[PDB]
Amino acid sequence: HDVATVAEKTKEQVTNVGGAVVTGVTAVAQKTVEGAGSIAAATGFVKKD
Amino acid sequence: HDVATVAEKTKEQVTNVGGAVVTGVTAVAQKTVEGAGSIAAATGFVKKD
Amino acid sequence: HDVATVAEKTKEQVTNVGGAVVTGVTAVAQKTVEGAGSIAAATGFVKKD
Amino acid sequence: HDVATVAEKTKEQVTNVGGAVVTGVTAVAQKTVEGAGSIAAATGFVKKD
Amino acid sequence: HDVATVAEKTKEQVTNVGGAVVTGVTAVAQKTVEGAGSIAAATGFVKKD
Amino acid sequence: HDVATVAEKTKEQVTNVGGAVVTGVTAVAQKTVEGAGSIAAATGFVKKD
Repeated sequence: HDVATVAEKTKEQVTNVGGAVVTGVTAVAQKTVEGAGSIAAATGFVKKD
Repeated sequence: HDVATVAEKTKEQVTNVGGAVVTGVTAVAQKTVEGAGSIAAATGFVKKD
Repeated sequence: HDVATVAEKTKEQVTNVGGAVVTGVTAVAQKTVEGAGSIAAATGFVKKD
Repeated sequence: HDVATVAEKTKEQVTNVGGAVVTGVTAVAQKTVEGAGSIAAATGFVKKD
Repeated sequence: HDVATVAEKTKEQVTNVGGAVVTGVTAVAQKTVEGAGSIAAATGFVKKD
Repeated sequence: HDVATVAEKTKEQVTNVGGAVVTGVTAVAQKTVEGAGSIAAATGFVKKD
């Protein structure tokens, strides 16, 4: 509707609506993931039906 | 509806609505994850039906 | 509707609506992912029916 | 000289001599490291002159 | 000289002499490293003159 | 000299002499590394004069 990100003299700013936003550092190191229907290393992530 | 992030002379600011936002540092190191239907290392994450 | 990212003298800024945005550093290193219907290393990610 | 790792029916075993060995899980997440000549996140590590 | 790794019915075993061995999971996520002559994220690591 | 890795019914085993061996999972995600003569993300690593 009326979402807003208002400022001045900033560095970073985000306004997501209903999705996914990834803007940072990340590191994953699996070694073994078993089973079916398994999410292993998901960072920014939405999911429905 | 009327969500808002209002300031001045800032550094970081976020306004999520209904999703996922990741803006920080992260590190995961699994070694073994068993079973089915298992989420292993999820950082920003929503989930439904 | 009326989404907005308003500032001045900034460095980075994002306004997603309903999708996915990836603007950061990421590193994944799996070794073995088993099972069917498994998401292994998804960074910015939406999903429906 | 006469270093030795002797056993039976074991799982893990290591015999380092004078170096570095890393065989475990680790996770580091800095955010800001300042200064010169600084070691930030070192896991297995020797150092001389 | 007479270094040795002796066993039976094992899983993992290492015999380094004077170097570096990395056999484990690791994850590093810096964001900002300053200064000159700085080691940031070193896992298995020897160093001389 | 007389270095040795002796076992039976094993899974992994290493015998380095004087160098570097990397046999594991790793993930690094820098964002900014400053300065001169800086090692940023070194995993298996020896170094002299």
